[PDB]
Amino acid sequence: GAMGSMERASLIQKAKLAEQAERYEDMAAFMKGAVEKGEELSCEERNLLSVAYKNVVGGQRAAWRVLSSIEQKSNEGPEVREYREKVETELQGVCDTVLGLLDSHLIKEAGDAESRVFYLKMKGDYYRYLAEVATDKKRIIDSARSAYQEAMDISKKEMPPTNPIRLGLALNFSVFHYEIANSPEEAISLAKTTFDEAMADLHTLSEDSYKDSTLIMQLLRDNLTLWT
Amino acid sequence: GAMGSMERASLIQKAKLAEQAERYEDMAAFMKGAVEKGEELSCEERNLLSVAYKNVVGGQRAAWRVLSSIEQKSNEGPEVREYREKVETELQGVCDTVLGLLDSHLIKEAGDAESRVFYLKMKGDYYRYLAEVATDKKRIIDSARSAYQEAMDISKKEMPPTNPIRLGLALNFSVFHYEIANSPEEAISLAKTTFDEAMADLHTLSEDSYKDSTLIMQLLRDNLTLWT
Amino acid sequence: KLMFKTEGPDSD
Amino acid sequence: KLMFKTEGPDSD
Ligand SMILES: N=C(N)c1cc2cccc(-c3cccc(N)n3)c2s1
Ligand SMILES: N=C(N)c1cc2cccc(-c3cccc(N)n3)c2s1
Ligand SMILES: [Cl-]
Ligand SMILES: [Cl-]
Ligand SMILES: [Mg+2]
Ligand SMILES: [Mg+2]
Ligand SMILES: [Mg+2]
Ligand SMILES: [Mg+2]
Repeated sequence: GAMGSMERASLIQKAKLAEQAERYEDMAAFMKGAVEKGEELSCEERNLLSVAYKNVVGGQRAAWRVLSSIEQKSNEGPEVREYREKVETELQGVCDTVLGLLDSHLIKEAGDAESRVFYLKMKGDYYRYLAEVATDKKRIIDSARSAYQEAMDISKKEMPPTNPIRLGLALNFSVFHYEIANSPEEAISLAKTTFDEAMADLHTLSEDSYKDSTLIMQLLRDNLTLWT
Repeated sequence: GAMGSMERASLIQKAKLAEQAERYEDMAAFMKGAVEKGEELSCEERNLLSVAYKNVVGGQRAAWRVLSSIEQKSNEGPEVREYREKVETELQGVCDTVLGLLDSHLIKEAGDAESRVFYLKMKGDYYRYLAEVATDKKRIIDSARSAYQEAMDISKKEMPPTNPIRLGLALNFSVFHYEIANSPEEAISLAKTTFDEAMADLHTLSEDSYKDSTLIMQLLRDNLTLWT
Repeated sequence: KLMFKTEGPDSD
Repeated sequence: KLMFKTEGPDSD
């Protein structure tokens, strides 16, 4: 571990600076180092971890799609395939890294709903990103489904329907259904039920909580508009 | 050299794909590999080299400024300084890499004005980026000035005043004067003379050349508007 | 590809 | 910092 000699608190501080500098590869390396100190992560620290790797993998996904589109046109020299493979392998490495942190040992030490659902959602997300490039394709999809389903089950028992973690989980699981599992009707049903049950719970919330919940509800609506 | 086993043409092809994918670190590594094949670069290949490293160093400069600004406020723990130093060192490494390619051996084999001015301009630019973080500060500035001045001398003898390489060189040397050498009057004079002598040569140009030249002339005007 | 909305930074 | 216009990609 490159970060083994740096203090946990210093790693977190530098993750926050890296975010301000839009240096997301650094941010992710700092948060990986923080995780590897072996202590549980706070709410803020979990979100630093997620934001860092989301930005890293996002650049890789966007690049992979550009290259895959070029490759597909060229099949209507080996360089396009070779370089698409290069980016794909780097993407799979980042996903494997995140899954490794969740398995060693973030999930097994997460007992509170807000932490356990957060990590299981991430596990579904990074299996989903592996699924987007897979051509074990079925087992990867079922690993995503399993993680999302366990997170859903916990969130329905332990969190109110406006909880932003629960809402973001349902959003992402809906997209999994639509795009990965080829289950558009399941995706639409989940998005609609999630939106309506949050709507009916907004009356319980403060102004600040209302803003957090309605932000994600709008993403559910955006998708439903394209899907129906 | 990591790219030693890849064909020159494949490296160029993959640099172009990387550009399309906005993977500028890859793009720069591919073009470094192409340079290290030892052959001179064509006009297109020179521009691929410049674009790749400009994008890489640009992200580093932007990050360095964020961190330097935070560091300065905090002087109105060592982590801010440490991480600013980390990014600064990476920036200096990229500049040293580009300067090394120019010195070994792009410049000494460049005999045509369009190639020699292009490389000497780059040498001034990457010494300028080193100057922006320097605190040998004087010798770095004089290395930038010397490279820019040799490029200017060649461009005035060998290129028309609308030549886009000549115009971009004068733009950048003007900013060097304003910001690095603390010579705002020199910067303004150079920008004005460059603009007016290009203006009087536009009548010689095709529609396509006109568009290329007036694009850079607009950058000279933009600066002059802020400077006067 | 048309990318649907998912949680968090739309970094792709 | 206010960055003035220089040649090529404004990548910073
Ligand atoms: N992108 C980032 N840096 C962050 C994203 C999120 C998301 C949720 C909650 C927090 C958070 C929780 C406690 C304290 C605090 N300051 N923030 C943060 S922080
Ligand atoms: N960002 C890029 N890929 C490029 C930037 C520039 C700038 C100038 C000239 C050329 C060029 C010259 C010959 C042939 C060709 N196709 N382009 C290119 S290419
Ligand atoms: Cl490759
Ligand atoms: Cl550091
Ligand atoms: Mg593969
Ligand atoms: Mg139906
Ligand atoms: Mg230093
Ligand atoms: Mg005066």
